[PDB]
Amino acid sequence: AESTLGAAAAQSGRYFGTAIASGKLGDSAYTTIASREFNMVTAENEMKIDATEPQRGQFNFSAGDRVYNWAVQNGKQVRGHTLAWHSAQPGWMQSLSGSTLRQAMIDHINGVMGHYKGKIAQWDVVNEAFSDDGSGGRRDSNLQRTGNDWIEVAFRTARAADPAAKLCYNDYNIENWTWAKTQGVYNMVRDFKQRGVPIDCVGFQSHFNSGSPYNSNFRTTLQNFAALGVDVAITELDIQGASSSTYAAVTNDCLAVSRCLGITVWGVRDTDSWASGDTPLLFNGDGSKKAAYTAVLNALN
Ligand SMILES: O[C@@H]1[C@@H](O)[C@H](O[C@@H]2CO[C@@H](O)[C@H](O)[C@H]2O)OC[C@H]1O
Ligand SMILES: O[C@@H]1[C@@H](O)[C@H](O[C@@H]2CO[C@@H](O)[C@H](O)[C@H]2O)OC[C@H]1O
Repeated sequence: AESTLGAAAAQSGRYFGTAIASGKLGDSAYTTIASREFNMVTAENEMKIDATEPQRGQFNFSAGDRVYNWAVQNGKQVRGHTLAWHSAQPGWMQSLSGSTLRQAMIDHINGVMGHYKGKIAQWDVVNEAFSDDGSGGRRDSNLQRTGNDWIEVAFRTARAADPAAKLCYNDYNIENWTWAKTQGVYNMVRDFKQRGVPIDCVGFQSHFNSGSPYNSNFRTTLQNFAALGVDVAITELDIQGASSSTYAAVTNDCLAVSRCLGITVWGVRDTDSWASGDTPLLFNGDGSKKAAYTAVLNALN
């Protein structure tokens, strides 16, 4: 097996995943495809900071749990997304700084991971901490203003919180090997690995489009981060115009790297994409397969 994306990836030790939006689970066409094709689920919004801790010190896991439970009941594993981020913060957290803010970061990591303890295959512990200004440096958030070690502390906290889970750093525009952002992250992870900061994996969101095109040095990137001693994962894949060439290229990149755990596409049908107008996923609004679907399946087989 062979007939579906997740099974085919499973033949070679990997997964094929999707993002799930709880708001679409009452649509049987959505859940039929989702349930059938994928063996990994990420929650598109329901584990973001403002969804799990909207009030200081009180957690809310309902929408979270509805996605966690749907995935488990239909035989998939789960990726957690995401524990520490500059964006999607509640106002209470947005208002803090320095060590108060750092302490809220640690408490947030512990509350959320504690709730799903032992039930999450991978966690995006830190998401999108690097600038888009071409410098290669960190972003200038409230989190950075507590001190440069915030990322390190995030990972150490997360490790204590749930020893069972792989810990990922996750970002976008880090797929092109020659670009400054990529090299900034590569440099950071290498520093971490030299000093024993517990980072298990790196997540390449892999949003390909006109402002950040696919480039065949994606393979080089994956290989290079792998040699540092971490797993790599494609976490939010989508491709503007869904060319079959390019969907097969990305897939074979992952299949060439043995520390590449798997592929997640960011949505089930074109109509469920953050960029629906770009029709960048593997199923049409109909529910019918697109041409890229077959190319991904052949590469997997
Ligand atoms: O932000 C990043 C872009 O700056 C990067 O741009 C590519 C770099 O090399 C150029 O010769 C390519 O044409 C250009 O598209 O691509 C990735 C993106 O994340
Ligand atoms: O929940 C949705 C997010 O998953 C989505 O995230 C997108 C990821 O790529 C970024 O470059 C896009 O700008 C970003 O929007 O965004 C919409 C949100 O509802």
